[PDB]
Amino acid sequence: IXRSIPWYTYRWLP
Amino acid sequence: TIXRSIPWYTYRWLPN
Amino acid sequence: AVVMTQSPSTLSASVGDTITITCRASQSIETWLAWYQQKPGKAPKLLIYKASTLKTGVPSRFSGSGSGTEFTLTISGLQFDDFATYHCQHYAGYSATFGQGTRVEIKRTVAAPSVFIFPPSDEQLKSGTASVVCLLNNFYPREAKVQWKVDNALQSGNSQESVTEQDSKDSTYSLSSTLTLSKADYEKHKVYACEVTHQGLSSPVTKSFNRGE
Amino acid sequence: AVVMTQSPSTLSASVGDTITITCRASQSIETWLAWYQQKPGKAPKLLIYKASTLKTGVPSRFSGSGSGTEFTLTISGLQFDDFATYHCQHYAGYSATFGQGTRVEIKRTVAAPSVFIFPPSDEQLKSGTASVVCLLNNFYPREAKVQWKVDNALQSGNSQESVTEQDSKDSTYSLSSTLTLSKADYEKHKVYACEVTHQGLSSPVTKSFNRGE
Amino acid sequence: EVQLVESGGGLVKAGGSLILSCGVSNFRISAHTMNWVRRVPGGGLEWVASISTSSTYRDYADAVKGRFTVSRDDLEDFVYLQMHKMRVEDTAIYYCARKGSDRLSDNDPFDAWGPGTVVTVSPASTKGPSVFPLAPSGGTAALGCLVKDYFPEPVTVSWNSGALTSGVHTFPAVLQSSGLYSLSSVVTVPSSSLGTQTYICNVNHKPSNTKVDKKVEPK
Amino acid sequence: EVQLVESGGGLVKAGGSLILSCGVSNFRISAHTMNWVRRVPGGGLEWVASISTSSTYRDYADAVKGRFTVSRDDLEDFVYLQMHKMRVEDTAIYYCARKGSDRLSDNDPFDAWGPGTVVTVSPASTKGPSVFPLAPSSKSTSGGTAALGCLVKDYFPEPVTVSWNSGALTSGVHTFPAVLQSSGLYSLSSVVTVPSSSLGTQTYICNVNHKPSNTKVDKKVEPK
Ligand SMILES: *[C@@H]1O[C@H](CO[C@H]2O[C@H](CO[C@H]3O[C@H](CO)[C@@H](O)[C@H](O)[C@@H]3O[C@H]3O[C@H](CO)[C@@H](O)[C@H](O)[C@@H]3O)[C@@H](O)[C@H](O[C@H]3O[C@H](CO)[C@@H](O)[C@H](O)[C@@H]3O[C@H]3O[C@H](CO)[C@@H](O)[C@H](O)[C@@H]3O)[C@@H]2O)[C@@H](O)[C@H](O[C@H]2O[C@H](CO)[C@@H](O)[C@H](O)[C@@H]2O[C@H]2O[C@H](CO)[C@@H](O)[C@H](O)[C@@H]2O[C@H]2O[C@H](CO)[C@@H](O)[C@H](O)[C@@H]2O)[C@@H]1O
Ligand SMILES: *[C@@H]1O[C@H](CO[C@H]2O[C@H](CO[C@H]3O[C@H](CO)[C@@H](O)[C@H](O)[C@@H]3O[C@H]3O[C@H](CO)[C@@H](O)[C@H](O)[C@@H]3O)[C@@H](O)[C@H](O[C@H]3O[C@H](CO)[C@@H](O)[C@H](O)[C@@H]3O)[C@@H]2O)[C@@H](O)[C@H](O[C@H]2O[C@H](CO)[C@@H](O)[C@H](O)[C@@H]2O[C@H]2O[C@H](CO)[C@@H](O)[C@H](O)[C@@H]2O)[C@@H]1O
Repeated sequence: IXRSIPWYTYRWLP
Repeated sequence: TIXRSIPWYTYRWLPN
Repeated sequence: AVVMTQSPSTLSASVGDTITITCRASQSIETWLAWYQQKPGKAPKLLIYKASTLKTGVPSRFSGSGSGTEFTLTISGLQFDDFATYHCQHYAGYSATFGQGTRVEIKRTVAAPSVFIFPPSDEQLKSGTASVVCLLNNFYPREAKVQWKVDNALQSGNSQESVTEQDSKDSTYSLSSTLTLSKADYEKHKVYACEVTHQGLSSPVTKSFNRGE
Repeated sequence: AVVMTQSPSTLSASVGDTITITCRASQSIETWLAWYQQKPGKAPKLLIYKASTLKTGVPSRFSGSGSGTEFTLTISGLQFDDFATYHCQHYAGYSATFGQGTRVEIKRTVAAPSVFIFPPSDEQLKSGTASVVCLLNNFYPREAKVQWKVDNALQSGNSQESVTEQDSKDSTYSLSSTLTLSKADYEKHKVYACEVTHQGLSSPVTKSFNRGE
Repeated sequence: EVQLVESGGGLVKAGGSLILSCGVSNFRISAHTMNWVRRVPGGGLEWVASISTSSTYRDYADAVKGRFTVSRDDLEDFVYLQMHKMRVEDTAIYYCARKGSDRLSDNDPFDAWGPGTVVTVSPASTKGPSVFPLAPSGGTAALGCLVKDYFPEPVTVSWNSGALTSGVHTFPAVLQSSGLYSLSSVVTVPSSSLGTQTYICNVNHKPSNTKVDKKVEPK
Repeated sequence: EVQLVESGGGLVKAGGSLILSCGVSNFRISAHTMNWVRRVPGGGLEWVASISTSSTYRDYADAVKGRFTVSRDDLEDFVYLQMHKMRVEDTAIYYCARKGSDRLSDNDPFDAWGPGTVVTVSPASTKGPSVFPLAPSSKSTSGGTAALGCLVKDYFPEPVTVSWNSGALTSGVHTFPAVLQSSGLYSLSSVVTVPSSSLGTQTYICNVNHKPSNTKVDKKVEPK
């Protein structure tokens, strides 16, 4: 899952 | 007609 | 606005006993009723739902019955680990209502408290604060009333209480009440007293001291 | 990964002047740059976006230019209302970066502070606390440093300070530092000193007192 | 397997605000109606709020209706509770709880709970300042008032009912580690006026309707 | 007039957690990317976090990545910032800010801001207790028994352990649940009842251990 805590794992780049 | 919680509770639905 | 009323509020029993907590609703809730166990400082645990269904893992000594307006939780062969607070709950899709809770405690004979009062230490006083402490020692049942009076004026809003859990050895409770005043306030008065009311005392006990001795 | 560098950090000028604030980007950001105004204790206010477009309500004395890596905010005919902090900003769809900010102030000649030290009042001491206050009065520019010493031992973590906005009459600043100790600690020591460093002084100034005297 | 954890509990003054959050492990909240429950000092549980799937319907206990709002963040699995206009009787341990069963139905019990987070509301919503002299002790003298331990902002300070404005500096307040504010107001005057001219700072703390006049003399 | 209002700020101990919210007036947040920005003591602004429309994309300043989370509530128009594992340098004024313009585009500036809420992280994660005697006296002595104790005051966080005479004295001891004072600091008492006949011959010392600050205190409790 794309999450913020405790690790930032979003992979999309604007 | 926006349902809100604060500062007034204005939800209108009643569970069945 | 359904009212859920548990009974009794405190249930005193012994290990191996069979006990029954009742929950009554002010109007019919069919079987939409759940029971929860909760121990001090810990999260509620679901025991029973839909009035009589036991959650997997829950010992068969726990049993729920009832419907409409009257519900019961029965524990057969009460074990030490069963001493805790039990809550009934009416649950609907988007809301719930709880009973006031029932605390199951170890049964014993009524015992009046021993009462002690402690003036503030000189060391604390010098630092600008006066804590006055009232101790109620080893009493049973837990319900007790403590009122502070400063020169006979009943105090409100300036004290905090703390109660111990049931003592492992004599099954009694103890309580501490602290009255907190500024150094300056404290020095405006003479007589400090705590007045204790309890079912085991023939009448209230008042312990007091005069500031400065 | 885009670093925004604003220059200068402080810009001293006079009413009627034309001034320029620079913003530099570590790499080309085309014209995706905004300028904001912020007054003390207030929210930022957007002035210019897309490098050169003024928001509605923004006076024409404000203008912006630049593209790529070098950007400029110009104010032609400084008015009193314009003294404030200005922030540049690279904005992207889902992120942004700000420059360090540029404080625009009224220019005047350097002025050394008058320094005063105040012992705790007897009243406060009686209540258990000891605040020692050091006042740096009517100095310019705003940068100043205060060091507390107790029996010649430098202090840390036990003092706070605040600074006034530029004075209406002499365009100077003043600063207040409060050293806070318990009555107990305060009475362990004799010499309390605040040491002040500021460009208007040839060297650091110390004001001190001996407790009791 | 299933876990819930609350964050955000704390001590707040009456009338204040506090926001709580709830995170989870080993399930997604999306299919679950999520709830807030509190255990009051008396020992009983109180249902506080419910937030249904898709966030379409929200219901609150009467005692908090109009003051509390519950929110959910399905993509990252968080639930929030905003509490405003808080009262002493809001003091409690707050739990995040889900409605659930092995197969989800239109009405399941609270099958999973967080450990809880302690929320404490102190009774006083304001506190007036203590005022202390900053006593003077050549040619140019300095004196002032130390306005200490108040809440919330602001206070205003005038000198000699306003007649004295020149040389006055009232500093921004600082927030002490105690959570109370403190500021000082000072005025500079001729060392030759100490004991001829009277100096009185007038402190006003509108929030607690408190006014305090304090004479600053030497020694 | 478009308006934003932050809620939630205050004092936090290092390592602690705090959650902020943001509410609005006279517009709906749904079409807007929403942002958190902070002004640090030095006066500069720092971008903290952004959350796109539909909560599709979330981005964070490197300094807070892994510790902060931003969330939105489009139906009731709220934005949230969760702050965990807080550091002193998180100390700042936090503003809620809207990305927007007269007509929306793929990249607009922050055209509306909240007034800001103050968040202050103190360096101290812990504080050690003061310990005061609850001295035995005529007011605490009746017949064959006397009560005495220690008041363990103004510490943080829980817990503290209390033993009497290094563990030799356990019978009759009661150490009460701590209470949280309006100061945000805890306090508790530990008491013990002993024979009145033992005061003056037997010494009594409460041993207080505050593990969270690794602080230890031994306090002699004597008559008068
Ligand atoms: C107001 O909005 C309500 C929507 O609220 C959301 O919740 C719905 C319920 O979700 C819970 O329960 C279901 C199972 O019942 C689970 O799948 C969920 O995971 C969720 O479980 C969690 O909550 C419950 C309750 O607290 C707990 O017990 C659980 O433990 C757990 O925590 C949910 O369905 C709903 O989503 C649908 O609708 C949204 C729009 O409102 C939309 O955003 C979604 O995409 C989704 O729409 C699709 O999915 C449904 C399900 O297949 C389809 O029906 C749709 O057409 C779409 O395909 C929300 O997320 C909603 O419940 C209300 O609707 C009831 O009342 C209105 C008018 O009052 C009617 O128009 C509805 O038909 C519905 O009435 C039915 O449901 C009630 C209980 O669910 C019954 O009491 C009613 O009598 C009636 O049931 C009959 O009719 C149905 C159709 O005729 C039939 O399928 C049933 O079997 C019965 O015969 C209202 O719109
Ligand atoms: C992955 O997700 C992203 C994010 O989608 C979300 O935002 C979309 C953009 O919304 C903002 O911009 C619009 C105009 O550009 C405004 O109308 C809107 O109100 C938003 O404005 C706010 O935000 C901007 C930016 O921060 C700010 O400047 C404004 O001031 C406002 O603050 C939006 O369109 C999405 O909604 C749609 O999709 C969602 C799906 O979740 C639906 O729920 C919704 O109902 C609606 O259909 C969403 O809210 C998204 O942008 C991406 O899509 C683009 O890229 C993918 C590939 O990555 C393509 O498939 C797609 O077609 C989109 O872009 C194409 O065009 C660009 C040219 O700009 C081209 O460069 C690109 O290569 C593609 O060809 C992706 O789904």
